[PDB]
Order: sequence, then C-alpha cells, then structure tokens
Amino acid sequence: PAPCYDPCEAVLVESIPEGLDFPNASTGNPSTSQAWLGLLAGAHSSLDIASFYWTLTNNDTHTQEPSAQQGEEVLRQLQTLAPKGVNVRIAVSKPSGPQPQADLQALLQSGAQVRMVDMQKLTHGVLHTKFWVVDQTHFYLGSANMDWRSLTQVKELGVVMYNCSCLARDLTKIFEAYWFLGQAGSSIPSTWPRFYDTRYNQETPMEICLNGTPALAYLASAPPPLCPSGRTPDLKALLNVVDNARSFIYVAVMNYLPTLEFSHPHRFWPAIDDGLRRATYERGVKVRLLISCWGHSEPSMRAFLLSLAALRDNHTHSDIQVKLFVVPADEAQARIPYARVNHNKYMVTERATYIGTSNWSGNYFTETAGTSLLVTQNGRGGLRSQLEAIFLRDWDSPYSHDLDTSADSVGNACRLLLE
Amino acid sequence: PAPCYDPCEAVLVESIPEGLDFPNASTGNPSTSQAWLGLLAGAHSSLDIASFYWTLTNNDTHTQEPSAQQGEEVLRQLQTLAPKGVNVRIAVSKPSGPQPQADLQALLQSGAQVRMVDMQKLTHGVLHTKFWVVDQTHFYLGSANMDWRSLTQVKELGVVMYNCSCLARDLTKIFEAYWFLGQAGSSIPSTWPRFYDTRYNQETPMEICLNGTPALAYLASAPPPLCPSGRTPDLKALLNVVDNARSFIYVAVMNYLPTLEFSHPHRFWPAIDDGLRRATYERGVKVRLLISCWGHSEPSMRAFLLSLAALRDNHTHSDIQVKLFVVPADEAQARIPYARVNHNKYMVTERATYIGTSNWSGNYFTETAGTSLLVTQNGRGGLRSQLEAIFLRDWDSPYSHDLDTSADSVGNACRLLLE
Ligand SMILES: *[C@@H]1O[C@H](CO)[C@@H](O[C@@H]2O[C@H](CO)[C@@H](O[C@@H]3O[C@H](CO[C@H]4O[C@H](CO)[C@@H](O)[C@H](O)[C@@H]4O)[C@@H](O)[C@H](O[C@H]4O[C@H](CO)[C@@H](O)[C@H](O)[C@@H]4O)[C@@H]3O)[C@H](O)[C@H]2NC(C)=O)[C@H](O)[C@H]1NC(C)=O
Ligand SMILES: *[C@@H]1O[C@H](CO)[C@@H](O[C@@H]2O[C@H](CO)[C@@H](O[C@@H]3O[C@H](CO[C@H]4O[C@H](CO)[C@@H](O)[C@H](O)[C@@H]4O)[C@@H](O)[C@H](O[C@H]4O[C@H](CO)[C@@H](O)[C@H](O)[C@@H]4O)[C@@H]3O)[C@H](O)[C@H]2NC(C)=O)[C@H](O)[C@H]1NC(C)=O
Ligand SMILES: *[C@@H]1O[C@H](CO)[C@@H](O[C@@H]2O[C@H](CO)[C@@H](O[C@@H]3O[C@H](CO)[C@@H](O)[C@H](O)[C@@H]3O)[C@H](O)[C@H]2NC(C)=O)[C@H](O)[C@H]1NC(C)=O
Ligand SMILES: *[C@@H]1O[C@H](CO)[C@@H](O[C@@H]2O[C@H](CO)[C@@H](O[C@@H]3O[C@H](CO)[C@@H](O)[C@H](O)[C@@H]3O)[C@H](O)[C@H]2NC(C)=O)[C@H](O)[C@H]1NC(C)=O
Ligand SMILES: *[C@@H]1O[C@H](CO)[C@@H](O[C@@H]2O[C@H](CO)[C@@H](O)[C@H](O)[C@H]2NC(C)=O)[C@H](O)[C@H]1NC(C)=O
Ligand SMILES: *[C@@H]1O[C@H](CO)[C@@H](O[C@@H]2O[C@H](CO)[C@@H](O)[C@H](O)[C@H]2NC(C)=O)[C@H](O)[C@H]1NC(C)=O
Ligand SMILES: *[C@@H]1O[C@H](CO)[C@@H](O)[C@H](O)[C@H]1NC(C)=O
Ligand SMILES: *[C@@H]1O[C@H](CO)[C@@H](O)[C@H](O)[C@H]1NC(C)=O
Repeated sequence: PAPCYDPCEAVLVESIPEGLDFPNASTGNPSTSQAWLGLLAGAHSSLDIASFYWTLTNNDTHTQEPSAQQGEEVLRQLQTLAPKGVNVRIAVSKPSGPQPQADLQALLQSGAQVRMVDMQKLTHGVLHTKFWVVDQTHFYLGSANMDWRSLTQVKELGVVMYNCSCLARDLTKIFEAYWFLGQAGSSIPSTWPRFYDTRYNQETPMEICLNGTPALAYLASAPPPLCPSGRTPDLKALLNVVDNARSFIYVAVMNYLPTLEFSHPHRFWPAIDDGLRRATYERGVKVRLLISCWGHSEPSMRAFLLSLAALRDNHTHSDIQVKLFVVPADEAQARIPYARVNHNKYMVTERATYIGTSNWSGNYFTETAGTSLLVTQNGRGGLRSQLEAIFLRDWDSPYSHDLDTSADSVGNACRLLLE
Repeated sequence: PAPCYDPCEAVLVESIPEGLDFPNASTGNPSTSQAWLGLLAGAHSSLDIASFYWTLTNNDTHTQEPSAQQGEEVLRQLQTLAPKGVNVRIAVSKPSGPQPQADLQALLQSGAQVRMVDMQKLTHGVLHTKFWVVDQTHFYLGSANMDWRSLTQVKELGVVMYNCSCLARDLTKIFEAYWFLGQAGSSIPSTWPRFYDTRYNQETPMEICLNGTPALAYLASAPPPLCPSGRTPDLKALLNVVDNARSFIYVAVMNYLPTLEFSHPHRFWPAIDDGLRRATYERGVKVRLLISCWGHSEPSMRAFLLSLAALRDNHTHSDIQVKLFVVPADEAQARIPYARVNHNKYMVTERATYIGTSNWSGNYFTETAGTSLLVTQNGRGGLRSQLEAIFLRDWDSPYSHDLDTSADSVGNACRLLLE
C-alpha cells in the first residue's frame, strides 16, 4: 500500500503497584496515569475510549483508600473535555447486573456520548478491549481498565504510540464497529461495509517510522463476527508470531487455558497449546511462560501448565519453563477487591512484538472482543528490546515463583500452588 | 451391503514369556504357537503371510537357547505345505542391510513364493504388518513376528478369527496390495483398481455372527498411498474409537510418540495426543495407558508421557493414568537380543475393540504399512469383555509400574525410568 511518513514514537507504559520495588532501576518507564493525564491534556479534537467497566472513584468500589486520587484525577479531567468541544465517545460493555454507573453518568451530563454494547447477545461474550484514540493522532493500547486500582494497585503494561496518524486511524475503524453495535437494536451485518474495512493486515502490514527506524505494524481484532475481510483475526496474528520464532518466545499473560471457558460441556481448545509445543520440539525455540496467580484464578489452570512444563529434558531437546507471578498483598491491600494481580498480556520473540488486551483462553478469540498490536522491526534495539527487558525484569524477580512453590511462601493467596 | 452368515468365531491368542506368571489363572488363552500350529495343520488350499522379518531358528539369531524349538517347529511345518499343494505366498519387508535369509530360502526351495517389498522407496517406510490368511477362511491378526523369540521370549497378543470367510477375504485384498508392490519395478498406482477396493469401511462395516451374537467389523490399513477409496485409513479408525468412547479407554501399546520419528527435523504429531486429551476433558472418560519399556525404548518418550499424566486432578475432572510394563529378564534371557518386551498393540473401550499391528508413532500411519481390526458388539460379554479382562490383568500386575518408579526396581533395563 502507501507508507506512513508520520514520526511515530512508541512508549511502553506500565503501572507498578504500591509495594512492588525492582532494585534494577534501569528501565524507567512512565506510569499509565502519567501517560493518560498527558494524553487528556493535549486532547483538542476527539477522544474515543473502549472500556470494560468504569470504577474510577471510591464510590463504586465502596472503599476509603487514599490510593484512588490518581483514578479520581483522571475522571476530573475527563469531565472537562466536553466543555472545550472535544467529541468524547465511549463504548462500554453492558453490565450483567443492575450495577449503577456513577462515573458514566458523570460524563453523560458533561457532554460525552456513552453507548453500552450487548456482547452477550451479539457474540455471547463481553467487550474486553481497552484502548484510547486521542485526536486520531495518539492512541493507547494496553490492559488497563478504567479503574483507580488499575493505576496504583495492580500491575499492567500498555503502549502509547504518539504522533502516528496512520496507525491511530486504523484503530478508529475497530472502535467504529463497537460504536455501530452500541446502537440499540443493531445486529452484526453479514458483511461489514467498506467503512470498517482495512488494508493493513498480516500479509501486508503498514510501514511506519518507529523512532526513525522503519518498522512494520498491523492491528488484529476479535471476535471474527466483527472482523471485516481485511482485518487479521487475533488468533491468526498470535499464532503467526509463535510460528515465525526461531530463538525464543517470551509470554506474560494473566490466564492461560487451552479450553473454551464458561462454555459447557468443557470444550478443549488446543490452538495456542499446539503452537508452543511445535516451537520447542520442531525448532530450538526456548519458551518462557509467566502466568499471574491470585485468589480468583481458575484452579483448573494448574493441570494444563504442569502438562506444558513437563516437556523439558536433554532427550527431547525442548525448553519450556513456566513461572507464576504473584503480587504480594498486606491486610490493607487485601481489603480492596480485585486489587493485587499482574494484568500484563503480551508476547516477545527474537524478531516480533505482540501486545494484546485479551487473555489466552478460548473465548477471548471466538466470542469476546479484543485487540492486539503487532510490531516487527529490523535490527537490534527499538520497541522489542525494551519489551524484552521488561519480561526479564519480571522473570528474574522475587515475585515470580516456580509451579512447585508452597502457596504460603508467596505474599498473596495463590490458588494454583499446592499447600 | 450384504451380511455374512459364516459362523465366525474369534479367539484371543497371546504369547507369555518364560518366567511371567499371573496368579489370577482365570483367562486361559491359547498361545500363538498353539494357534499357528493348528492353523498350519488344517491348511489345504492356500496360505498368505505378511511378515516383517524371518528369524524362526537359532541360526539367524546365532544363539543356542533351547527356547527356539517352538519357532523351529513352525518352520518345519511351513516346509511341508508346498509339497501338499498349498499355495504359500509370503510378503516380507526387504532388509536394509545384506542380511542372509536362511528361513526364506528354506521355504523357497520347498515350493513357496517369496516377494520382498521395497517400502523404503514406495512410501519411505517399512512393512510392519503381520497377519495370516489360511484357505481364505481363517486369519490371524496380531503383533507376532516370525521369530522364535515371539513365541517364548516376548509377550504379545493377537486374534485368530475362525470360519470367517467374508472377513478373511477382505484381509486378502490388503495382502494383494503388498503382493502387487512386491513385484520388481512396480510403483504405487494413482488409483487402485476395483480388485483391491473394499465395501466394508468405517461408515458401513460388515455384519457377522461372532459366536452367534451379531457384530460389526471392518479392517483399517496404512499407509494412505496403499489404501483404496473404500478402505478406512488406520488413523481415522483409531481416532473414531477414541471419539466415540463415553466410559473408559484402555490402551496397551509398546511405543507412544506424538512425533514423526526418524523424519528430521523433529516433526510434531499431535493426532492421537489431542484425541486422548479431548476424551478426558470434554467427556468423563477415564484413560489408562500401558506402555512397554526396554533397553531399546526411545528415551525421548518419557517427556511426552509425563505431559499426559499431568492432566489428572479434581479441578479439571480428568483421569489419565500412565504405567510402564517391564518384562523381567535374568542373565540367560538378557543374552538373547530383542527378547524381553511387551509387544501388544491394542485399544479397548466400553463399546469398541481395536487390535492393531503398528505402534502409535507418527510414521506408522503415514509411511509404514500396518493393519488393524475393529470389532464392535452390542451387549455385554463377547470379544470386548475378554480383551478388557486381559488389560486389567496387565494393569494390576507386578510387572506394571508407575512413571516415578526407580529404574533399578524393575527387572529389565528400562530407559524411561530415572535412577
Ligand atoms: C522512542 O521515542 C519515545 C519518545 O521519546 C521514547 O519514550 C521515552 O522513553 C524514555 C525511556 O523509557 C522515557 O524516559 C524515562 O521516563 C521515566 C518516566 O518519566 C517520569 O519519571 C518521573 C516519575 O516520577 C517523573 O518525575 C518525570 O517527570 C517523568 O514524568 C523516568 O522514570 C526515566 O528516568 C528513570 O530511568 C532512567 C533509566 O531508564 C534513569 O537513568 C533515571 O535516573 C530515572 O531513574 C526516564 O527519564 C521518556 O519519558 C519517554 N518519552 C515520552 C515522551 O514519554 C521511547 O523510549 C523511544 N524508543 C526507544 C526504543 O528508544
Ligand atoms: C468364541 O468361540 C471360540 C471358539 O470356541 C472361543 O475360543 C475358545 O476360548 C476358550 C477360552 O479362552 C479356550 O479355552 C481355553 O483354552 C486354553 C488354551 O488351550 C490349551 O490349553 C493347554 C495349554 O497347555 C493345552 O494343554 C490344551 O490342550 C489347550 O490346547 C486353556 O488354557 C484354558 O483352560 C485354562 O483356563 C480356564 C479358564 O479360562 C481354566 O478353567 C482351566 O482349568 C485352565 O486353567 C481354556 O480351556 C478355547 O480353546 C477356545 N477355542 C478355540 C477353538 O481355540 C471364544 O472364547 C468364544 N468367545 C467368547 C466371548 O466366549
Ligand atoms: C509529537 O509531535 C509534536 C509536534 O512536533 C511534538 O511537539 C513538539 O515537541 C518539541 C520537543 O519538546 C517541541 O520543541 C520545543 O519547543 C520549545 C518552545 O515551545 C523549546 O523551548 C524547546 O527547546 C523545544 O525545542 C515543540 O515545540 C513541540 N511542538 C508542538 C507543536 O507542540 C511532540 O513532542 C511529539 N510527541 C512526542 C512524544 O515527542
Ligand atoms: C469351523 O467350522 C468347522 C466345520 O464345522 C468346525 O469343525 C467341526 O468341529 C466340530 C466340533 O468338534 C466337529 O464335531 C465333532 O465331530 C466328531 C466326529 O468327527 C465327534 O466325535 C465330536 O463329538 C464332534 O461332534 C466336526 O466334525 C467338525 N467338522 C469338520 C468338517 O471338521 C470347526 O470346529 C470350526 N472352528 C472352530 C474354531 O470351532
Ligand atoms: C540438559 O543438559 C544440560 C547439560 O548437561 C543440563 O545442564 C546441567 O546438567 C548437569 C548434569 O546433567 C547438572 O549438574 C547441572 O546442574 C545442569 N545445569 C543447569 C543450568 O541446568 C540440563 O540440566 C539438562 N536438562 C535440561 C532440561 O536442560
Ligand atoms: C479427586 O477427588 C477424590 C475424592 O476426594 C480423591 O480421592 C481421595 O481423596 C482423598 C482426599 O482428597 C485422599 O485422602 C484419598 O486417598 C483419595 N483416594 C483415592 C483412591 O485417590 C482424589 O485423590 C482426587 N484426585 C484425583 C486425581 O482423583
Ligand atoms: C462520592 O462522590 C461524592 C461527590 O462526587 C463525594 O462525597 C466523594 O468523593 C465520594 N464518597 C462519598 C461517601 O460521597
Ligand atoms: C542351523 O541349521 C542346521 C540345519 O538346518 C543345523 O545344524 C542347526 O539346526 C542350526 N545350527 C547350526 C550350528 O548348524
């Protein structure tokens, strides 16, 4: 197609929970709150937000923790955009129960437009996607929800791509699909119109200038019902990175189940499981898996992880290591619900970078909405090296433990560890 | 199609090595030597044998063990059929090296016809199939080679189906394929003629009278190049039994590798591996795997077995147990090469019976020749119950050990056990 001449600059943003300290103070990345506040300050034309839920203040959480100031500050700034003329459009998954939306109603009276999307009817899933589009020039893609706990209590990772007009405009078309479906009584068309179609797929990714160095990038979405003809499915993009890896594969995802969860009877789903086994056996690829464990983790997830870590010995010449990332929690942090977990969902190889917003279960690629960014770059350094250094910081950390560790040793209440 | 009115009677024959004693003397099945000698005594019209190799006497083994008398007796009887007018046709895989054939030349001068089939060129494999066809009325299908060690030193299992003219004639067409390929300069046709075509596939198995009770049976062969249009591939038949099981799956096979062995680079082959994982997860099927370990077992096979036995806990509600069958060997038995192993290759479910002649690796269904018999029967009892009782005798035996057993404990030299 046509190349993008915009001076695209990519910044890796992550939120470090209070109490998590890394002695190797060498990465130094901006926090999600700092990036969000900077994005809101420079917004003057439009702002498109796709979110799972809105719990940006202490009222919805029904708590009195003083760590919600950063979350409240974002909400305070969001209420000032509409008066200045910024077209704020928010797509939020419709809650299952009758939960009041104090934050969304606050923005509704300010002048924003909020639309609830019934994923449970259209695709029998939810809207797990999380991204921003500011002025169609800068976009944020990551795992951070609209929580005050997502900025100070949980550990996350996202990417803010500045001054990339061509790439942000591609993300808008994904948001246009949710905006169209948010309309009451609107069903999924058999074929999407050209408006939502894209020409930058896996086969022909777009060419950008990431910090000067040329690179190839393309966006992959889910579920298929919503993907137009030119959009690469998220599972296909995920498997392509695993198939093309030749040296190593680094995966840090909160949950990994090779099963269609919720759907009963238990459906087996060996899509990503087979890709990892092929990589380590057929090729000399070393695979490192970093999974997050907390009180609400599925206990069935351990059996499928022990079945994967078993394939590592001299005879088979395979190398799979599985480690659990447990965020320590004291009594004060334990009182906050859904507050101490590692939320990062991304994959790093020796040649490609994958950053997604959906877990690695079966429903997140067939029923649940989601979006992932795939950037490849020639030569050493760049975004891939920065992301690789983050993974190694987590891997060689006191908060990452093996699968045979006693559950008392870790700071939190891990359900995947025996005794 | 048309049903078979022949009074088909099926007998399970197995060879028990010297020194192997089962206190539960309740099965009582005839030995392979007894069945073979009875088959040869009643042969008057024809005899078709498909074999891997011929080592029926002490000369080829270059040993002086007195346990080869049974093997020599079979060879002595085989030399008398041709004088009586029996048309003896033998298909034997061509040896890789220049190994002399003392047994085959002995039969050649008697009047038999011996043809060597170059599987290493036609399908880049070997002729691992093992079956007999006596007078086109009685056929033996099993794992027993033409060894004197296959009758007294190794443990095997086969089925002799008496008075089944319709079923034996179906097995002849498989032998006709090897006979056609045994001709020098004969290549695999693109489409087999009608002569080798069959009408009793998995979709429409033939109806027989197994000991009076009606039953459905069909033969499955390999590799596909040799399977005509109407012949069910062996892998498809094997996977159908696993897919249709609802209560339990009992598997006793010498080697189980989800990889295309020999073929390099290491090719992954999760065909049967995925079927077993689906059965235990999606359904409440209990899977029991009995693998044979000896000095020549592939050490890489342990990692793929530990990766399968890991999927068994309350949370996942799965039940996979893997055990190793080790035939004890003293100093005298150790001196005999390739002499102390469990050679049985069969699968038992709650509704179907599978008896095959090929291991469960990747090459035995794509390159290597092989044949399997699939018999299903309504109601309790019959062949399936007899085969199930054999498996439980092996499972609850002192010669079957778990994967964590020390390698010194077992009587033989097992390469799959640590320390
Ligand atoms: C492509 O181009 C983009 C745009 O320039 C680059 O993005 C920059 O990345 C660098 C490095 O990650 C960023 O610099 C770092 O910022 C961190 C966070 O900034 C805040 O830090 C404190 C936190 O309280 C605030 O007080 C402060 O005002 C900032 O708002 C800093 O913490 C980092 O400093 C720490 O780490 C370094 C080592 O990394 C130590 O040497 C320091 O002493 C200190 O401990 C650091 O300054 C920069 O902010 C990003 N730019 C933007 C606009 O966000 C991409 O990195 C680039 N791509 C590549 C591959 O180079
Ligand atoms: C469908 O129809 C066929 C045809 O009849 C049946 O096949 C018969 O199966 C039975 C049971 O397996 C066979 O009977 C058994 O034979 C064993 C081996 O026979 C030899 O045994 C000794 C070994 O040295 C020789 O001396 C002897 O002369 C035989 O040549 C015996 O060992 C068995 O006896 C032992 O076990 C039983 C318990 O099983 C004990 O009670 C005994 O005391 C003893 O310990 C037994 O006699 C029979 O031979 C088979 N027939 C043929 C023609 O081979 C199928 O079983 C049938 N299908 C079903 C489902 O019933
Ligand atoms: C995305 O593109 C915009 C547009 O170029 C970038 O903004 C520009 O950033 C530079 C760097 O700070 C600014 O230069 C500075 O100007 C001040 C005077 O205002 C001067 O004192 C400094 O020494 C420096 O030269 C530039 O003014 C600014 N332009 C605009 C219109 O804001 C922006 O930085 C880019 N995004 C990222 C993440 O870099
Ligand atoms: C396969 O079919 C043949 C043909 O029927 C079976 O052979 C028959 O077996 C019966 C049972 O032993 C024989 O009956 C016996 O006859 C003798 C006299 O010879 C008698 O003294 C016995 O009391 C008994 O009645 C029958 O003669 C025999 N027929 C032939 C032609 O051999 C054979 O048994 C069947 N196969 C199997 C495994 O059963
Ligand atoms: C694969 O082989 C390597 C090299 O032998 C093993 O690495 C060392 O092995 C020796 C003995 O085999 C141990 O004493 C060392 O502790 C091992 N070092 C490390 C860093 O592991 C390795 O253990 C073997 N197995 C695997 C799964 O790599
Ligand atoms: C699955 O649950 C069953 C029932 O609780 C377990 O069976 C017994 O479990 C208790 C405690 O959980 C043990 O003390 C017994 O020794 C178990 N009996 C047997 C025969 O195992 C069973 O262990 C659990 N796990 C699996 C894989 O079945
Ligand atoms: C809820 O919001 C109100 C006003 O926005 C304020 O009182 C406070 O921030 C929250 N808590 C309570 C108890 O009202
Ligand atoms: C080989 O066969 C011959 C004759 O068949 C006989 O001597 C014996 O059975 C075997 N062994 C030796 C040493 O010849």
